[PDB]
Amino acid sequence: PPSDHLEVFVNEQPVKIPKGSSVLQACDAAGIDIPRFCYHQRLSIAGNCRMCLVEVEKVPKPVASCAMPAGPGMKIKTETPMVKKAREGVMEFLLINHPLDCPICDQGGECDLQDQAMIFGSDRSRFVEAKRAVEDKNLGPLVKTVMTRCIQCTRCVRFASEVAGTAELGVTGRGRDSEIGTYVEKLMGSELSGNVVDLCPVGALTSKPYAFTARSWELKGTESIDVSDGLGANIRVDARGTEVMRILPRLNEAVNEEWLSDKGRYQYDGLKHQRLDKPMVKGPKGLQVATWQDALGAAAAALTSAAPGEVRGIAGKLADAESMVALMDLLRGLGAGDLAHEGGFSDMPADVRSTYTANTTVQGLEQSDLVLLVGTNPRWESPVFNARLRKMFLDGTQVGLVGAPVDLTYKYEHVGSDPAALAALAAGQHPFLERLKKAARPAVVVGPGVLRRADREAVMKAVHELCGKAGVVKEGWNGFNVIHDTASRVAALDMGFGPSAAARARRAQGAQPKVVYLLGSDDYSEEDVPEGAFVIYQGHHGDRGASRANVVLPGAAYTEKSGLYVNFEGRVQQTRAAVPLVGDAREDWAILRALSEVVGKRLPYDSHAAVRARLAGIAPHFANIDAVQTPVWLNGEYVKGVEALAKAAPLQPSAPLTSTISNFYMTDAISRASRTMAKCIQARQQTK
Amino acid sequence: GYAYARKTTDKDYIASEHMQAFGNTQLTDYIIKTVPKFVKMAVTGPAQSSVLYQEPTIYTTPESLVPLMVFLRDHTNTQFKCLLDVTAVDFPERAARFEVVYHLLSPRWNNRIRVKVCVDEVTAVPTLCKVFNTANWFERETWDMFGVFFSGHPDLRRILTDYGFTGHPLRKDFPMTGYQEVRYDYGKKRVVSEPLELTQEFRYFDFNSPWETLNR
Amino acid sequence: LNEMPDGLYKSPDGKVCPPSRSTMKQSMEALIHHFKLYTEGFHVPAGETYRAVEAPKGEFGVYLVSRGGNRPYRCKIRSPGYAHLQMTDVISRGAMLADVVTIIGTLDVVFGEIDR
Amino acid sequence: VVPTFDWKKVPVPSTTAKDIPVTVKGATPAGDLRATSGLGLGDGIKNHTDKWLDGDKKSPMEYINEVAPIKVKGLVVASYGSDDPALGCPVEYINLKGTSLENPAVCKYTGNRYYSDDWKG
Amino acid sequence: DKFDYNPTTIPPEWHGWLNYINDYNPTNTQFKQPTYQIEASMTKTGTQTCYNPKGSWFSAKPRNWRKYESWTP
Amino acid sequence: KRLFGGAARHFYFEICRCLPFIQRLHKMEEMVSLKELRAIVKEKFKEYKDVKDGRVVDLLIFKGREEIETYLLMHKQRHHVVTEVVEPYYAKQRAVKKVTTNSPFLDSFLSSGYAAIGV
Ligand code: SF4
Ligand code: SF4
Ligand code: FES
Repeated sequence: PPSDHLEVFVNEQPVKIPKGSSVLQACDAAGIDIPRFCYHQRLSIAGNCRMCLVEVEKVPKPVASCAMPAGPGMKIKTETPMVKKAREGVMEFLLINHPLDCPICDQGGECDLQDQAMIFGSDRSRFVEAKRAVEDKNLGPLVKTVMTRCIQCTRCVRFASEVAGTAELGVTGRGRDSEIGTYVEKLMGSELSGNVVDLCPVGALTSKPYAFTARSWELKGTESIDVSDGLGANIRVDARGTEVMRILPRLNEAVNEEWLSDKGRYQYDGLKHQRLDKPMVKGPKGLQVATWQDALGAAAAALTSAAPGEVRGIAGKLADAESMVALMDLLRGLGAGDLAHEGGFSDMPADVRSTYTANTTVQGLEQSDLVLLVGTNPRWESPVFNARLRKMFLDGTQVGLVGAPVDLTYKYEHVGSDPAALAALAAGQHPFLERLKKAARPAVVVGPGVLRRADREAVMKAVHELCGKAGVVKEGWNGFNVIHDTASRVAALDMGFGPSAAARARRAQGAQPKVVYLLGSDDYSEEDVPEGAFVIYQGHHGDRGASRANVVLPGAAYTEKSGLYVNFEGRVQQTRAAVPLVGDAREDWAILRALSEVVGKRLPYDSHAAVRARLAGIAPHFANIDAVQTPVWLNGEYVKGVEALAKAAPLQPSAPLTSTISNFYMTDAISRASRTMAKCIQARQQTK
Repeated sequence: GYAYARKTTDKDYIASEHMQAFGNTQLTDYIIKTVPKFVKMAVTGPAQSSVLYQEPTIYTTPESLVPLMVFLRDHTNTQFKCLLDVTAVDFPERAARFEVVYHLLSPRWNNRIRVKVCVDEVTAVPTLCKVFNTANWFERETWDMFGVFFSGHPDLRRILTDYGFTGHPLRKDFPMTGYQEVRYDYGKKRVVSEPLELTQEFRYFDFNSPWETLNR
Repeated sequence: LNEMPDGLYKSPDGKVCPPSRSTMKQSMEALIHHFKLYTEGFHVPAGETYRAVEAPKGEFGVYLVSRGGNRPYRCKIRSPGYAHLQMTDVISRGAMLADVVTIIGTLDVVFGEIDR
Repeated sequence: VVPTFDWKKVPVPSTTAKDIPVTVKGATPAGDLRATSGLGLGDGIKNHTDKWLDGDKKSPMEYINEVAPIKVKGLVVASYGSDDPALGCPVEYINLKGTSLENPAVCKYTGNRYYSDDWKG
Repeated sequence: DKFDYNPTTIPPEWHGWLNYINDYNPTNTQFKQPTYQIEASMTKTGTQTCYNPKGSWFSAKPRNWRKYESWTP
Repeated sequence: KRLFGGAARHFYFEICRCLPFIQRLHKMEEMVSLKELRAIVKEKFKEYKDVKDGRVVDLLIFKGREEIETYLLMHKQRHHVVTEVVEPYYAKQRAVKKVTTNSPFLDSFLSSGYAAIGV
């Protein structure tokens, strides 16, 4: 390369930077953190706040370091008298029209304007004129505006145009009367609309559900993971004692960059309603509060009095791996085999991890120049993943879709809508195959709605044939990806949480269980929980599954426990407890260990480390937290192995490949109890 | 025993020019050149005696603390007769986490100096009871608060904390409210120590700015 | 009482000293400095010092150790009565029981500064 | 192609939907989301004033609702909350264009209400 | 009150005069009277009509200060 | 022959010499005997039997000394001995092979959601 790293001088120190880097990036590589208001790493460069002004030799004016490219042998000075005078003057211009609002503003304590004024500004003002006053704007139930505090950095406009894709904000007026918003009364309709509150450096845009409730210095922050979908976005939970006050994203470039959907950000208020805090046993009066010994004894009596073939265990969408392996080992120790998952396709073969995970990974998908989506709506399954797909679209990656046509906030080519179109694509009838055959690194993304189908094996065989013909998987590149929408599904597939052959046969001839264990399940089908059965519900919210149960055992939510979750790319991540257990609830694996002791066959582990070691004994990649293995690819041997499942239950070429998520804002028991999600739905209903 | 009342008139001066110049400028180099094996590091900083000057800080090993202090007490140019205090500072990031600090005052020439020794939790520091008589209670307090053992002390016992108190409260890993609390029991008819429970737990406010430059 | 001058009674560095209450209610920089000085406080630069005052019982001194934060890293308090009470073993030798209270009274001791 | 989504056919649980905290007119549109914390939930208190006031005592919100909006000439008004600026709040500059007696503008510090007949209306 | 005299029955417009805080009383100064002003009366400490917090046994309805709602079937 | 100068057994001998005066002064004649007290103090010593550093041994002996003079000078009374020395030993040797078949895990489960802190 022709010296792809160039050398600059920052305060007489030599710094090597990549080519095309700005002056601000050279200052950052020298260990200097230049003040800024309009620059962002994820947005396009604007250059309008004038706070990043530094001095370059042989230039008589201050340059804007965010926008100015760095040339070879450049000499940058960041601490001369003109730089300090520039910083103080620009701060003084920023503060003359700002309202004296720090007591009533929610950014007070974590404000860029306050801290930068304290450090790089003066201590006085000389301004005694009247200020500019601006009326506030309505942008929906999630974003609160006090527009007198706007400093015209246009981060919101650039975000709405570039990442969210909706492009609904603009600057109206001219000069001092420039004004941010929508000209007409509109609602911010993006699923990623809470991120702009983080992007605003001031209290012009604040979070409406959070408003006036806390200051940032009072909050104990815990780094956890998000379980509202299958991506597992990295988050920080802020709590005051026993109460969670807000949820924010945190940086992870391999998973979520810096974003978080509105469901994962705003569903925390469902943790304050309908909570199970006591064990209950159903008596002649109904469910009534009982001791833990009594509730464990009743559950053990019902689990032991029934035959082993009349017991079924259903895992919920939010069950961690430790509780799932505990329930699996407890039910298998009694001679049962009927295991089911609330997220569907419980009879799916889980032999090779590459067949139900994203082999390209999330960050490795950016090296693809052509993407074919099969039967998925990524905007409602994972809006952060869809934002990364839009980022790929903006720098040249072409997108095609086989499925039901949906709004994706980027242009795509609709190849078809049914498996007949998939077969026509594999044969060669559609010209998109020649586009895939000439692509350097093609990618195929299969959504969870395909795997929920009754004919999923034939569709997966067609997808495998298409990948074989189009060079999707070859030497040096694996472009085959299967994504999920539930937090607990991949861990259950990893550990082997699946029904036995005898249990599948008994379901085929129509045997009905008498005892059902509901491990956090509230979206079960009626075929799996018969009426008149004995129901043991273990969970944290009182919902459909708890209103029907005979024994209720209160567990922990994901803000109260440290459980393992695996996302759809195969990465093992963990929650952390941000608040203690509520009431008389317990840890979720501990309930099953105590219940195995009361039944009469103890589980061989007595600690959290020991049940994690049992998980690592089943599949060794469980021990490597915050990392992803490279899964083995067995070419067409796996598809040859399951041809009996392709011959039975044949293909349905007329049923469209759709997405199963029909309610984005309410997908589980926590989001169904959230009043903010209900207001979000009501806002979209009252606009018609 | 110095600074006897000698002038019967009002004095409008502090020190002499030559000795004040020597103390405020040359004392660090003088101590380093005369006794080099005693000194391992020196800092000349913002002057314990006054806001207008500079004064030295001497770092030494525990093996030579007593000869250095005897030299600083008895040498004709450094007559540091008064030991004001002995204390410690905890630095949990270091291999030797404690810095034992000695402040001295010279009534002869209106000077002050600071002497430091770095040790960990299990290295004894020689006592200065024979050199300075106040070193007794200060070393007892330093042992009480930090757990620094002073070898050769006549009676090293705790002086400040409770009678059965194990634990050294001024360490960074010791909790502010501790582990035990105290109440009267009507059944046992005695004042009894119990594990800690708080009606309102302490609220920790994390105020620190992510733009602040001074944090070290 | 005779040489009391007219002028400022507080240092005009607004990044250390809080502003006046009329100034805080009328200028943006004063309100920002009022907000920050009453929550985070000023940051003291990293360093150390020992400073002493001729207190009415003797030399009262503070050894302040700064790492750079808005909180003291270590604050040792030197009290004169602590050193004066250490002398009671050598001062009361050869005296009688009715002179112990005279010795304690003439050392001028207060146990708040002795027992920190 | 790209069929419209019917939001009106989306189910919402009736326990959740009837418990949304909303606002009266005041400083917002009437009926938008009202921020709440967990205090008072164990005692079944959904109201702001009832969380700290007990009885039929006159609330502060009922005190400020009895003071009529004030007619101000101009386009911007400065609110101190007192005749003496030292004794009130930090000065608040409130926009007055688009305001009338029926839809006045409210100070975020004091709750006083202002309007102007000067914006060509 | 000759039998139970108490300084808590002094109104605040006489309190600063009698405590030598200012030289103002109603006989020479017209105080501004707020519409919410509660008149001064004798203290109620030692009796059962004293002030008590809202979680107290002597309240009309004691509070459980839980910050969440429990599920009732 | 005996590791680190045999200082553990010398200190144990010193405490055992000091013990009957403790029993008389604290009036523990009808509560515990000298044999069980010697066994208890011996059990305090075995907890640090795997210390590999002589300076830690010297510090532990110095701290144990200061504990024994704060017991000698009546700065901790008989109820302190009860609540800190002999009942923890009797609790560690009384709960062994209990009359119930519950594991320690299940007792902890039925007690509270979290482990106990302190004694
Ligand atoms: S944005 Fe809010 S907190 Fe920040 S300076 Fe302005 S009023 Fe104060
Ligand atoms: S609302 Fe916030 S992000 Fe948008 S222009 Fe104003 S200050 Fe910038
Ligand atoms: S950060 Fe460069 S001008 Fe704003």
